[PDB]
Amino acid sequence: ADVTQTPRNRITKTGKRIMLECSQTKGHDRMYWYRQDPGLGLRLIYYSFDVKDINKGEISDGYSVSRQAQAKFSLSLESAIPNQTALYFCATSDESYGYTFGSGTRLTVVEDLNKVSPPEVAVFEPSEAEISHTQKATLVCLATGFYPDHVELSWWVNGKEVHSGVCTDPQPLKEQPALNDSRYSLSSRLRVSATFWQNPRNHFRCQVQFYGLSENDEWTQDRAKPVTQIVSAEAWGRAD
Amino acid sequence: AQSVTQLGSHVSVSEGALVLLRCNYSSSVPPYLFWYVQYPNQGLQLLLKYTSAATLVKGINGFEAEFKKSETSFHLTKPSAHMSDAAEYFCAVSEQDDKIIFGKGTRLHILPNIQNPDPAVYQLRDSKSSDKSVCLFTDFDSQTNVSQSKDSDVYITDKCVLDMRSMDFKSNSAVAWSNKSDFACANAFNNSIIPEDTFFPS
Repeated sequence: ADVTQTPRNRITKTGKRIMLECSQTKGHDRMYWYRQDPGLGLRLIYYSFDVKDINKGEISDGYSVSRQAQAKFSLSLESAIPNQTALYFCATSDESYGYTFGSGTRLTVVEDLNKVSPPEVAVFEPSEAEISHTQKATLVCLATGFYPDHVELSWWVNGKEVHSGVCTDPQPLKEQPALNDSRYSLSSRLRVSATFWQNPRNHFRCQVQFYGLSENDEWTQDRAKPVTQIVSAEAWGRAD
Repeated sequence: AQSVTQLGSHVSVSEGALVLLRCNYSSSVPPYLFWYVQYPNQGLQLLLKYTSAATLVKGINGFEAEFKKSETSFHLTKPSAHMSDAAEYFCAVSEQDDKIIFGKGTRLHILPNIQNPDPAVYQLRDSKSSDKSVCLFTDFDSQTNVSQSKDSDVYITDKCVLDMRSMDFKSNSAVAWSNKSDFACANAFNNSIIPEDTFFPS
């Protein structure tokens, strides 16, 4: 169908019951919930062949499901734990393995919400030595001090999102790798011709979408509540 | 006893060379088989499938796979690797007459053909008036690889390939930074084997 999942992104503390919902319009008998983890592919949690039928997949422990209607298949984390952090995908199938996948639910389970923290973001301007040596100019964005590892980085030149000239690290690194709740950091590059960097009219922005607390989460610290938000940094082209 | 095996979580191919991603299965009865691709930040897209019709299955974008029951294989090929082929690929099989089971996935890394490498380490300054900096190792060919640092106060990223469409130009780079007072870009990549001709300005 249009297979749709809610929510698209969620952060939760450990010990909460969390519900993911899959809905379809085509009324296929067969619906499925999978999780995706790096190195493991897509593992089946539960599946259902009709409203009276529920079957365990390979990783059903810690989860329950309900098939409330032909159209709907609900997944619950009964009491969320950190190793349930994953991308979750629902699917439908016709009777000939014609699968339709939902667009995904990115779920992060954290032990302590007090550790949530938005990134600090900085842009580093191209080197004069690079400009003179190559006639190109590489900007570097650095996002640092964020937790959990649940961000999206983009680049914006004169107000439009660019993909050309860009490479972003595929995964952030741990600032303190010996800690289970280390903050993270992430870098990205945008490379342009030197002539384009040398135009003082051009504006370059690195945007980081951070996913954190919502409005209804309690916050007891003096520091800023670390809500879902965007943090950017910018630089203007420069003739010297 | 049904399963599907992809080996190598990460694999490489030279830009312009034959793409070949291996998949094997365990099923006595020939199963249906599937190849999905997942481009980063996104969901799954079907490339092609074997459904007991054509043995040579053609997919989107020059992709094809031959079902070979006598060596229980269904390897995905494409004649030439393009930078846009960088993605994760999953082989999958029908199982128990009721579901699709997925392989563990292989990420395809495309090594750009860098005919005029110009390895260099540059220092870049914060646009805002700190004297904070980072170091950028760039423009090396794919014989170079970057190591993680020795020093837990120095951070070094993996190498990353960018494709500047404006100039049809690809290049590798890694970034290093530290808050330490002794940290210099001259020393930032001392734990990596860098080209003997790396440019170190100023």
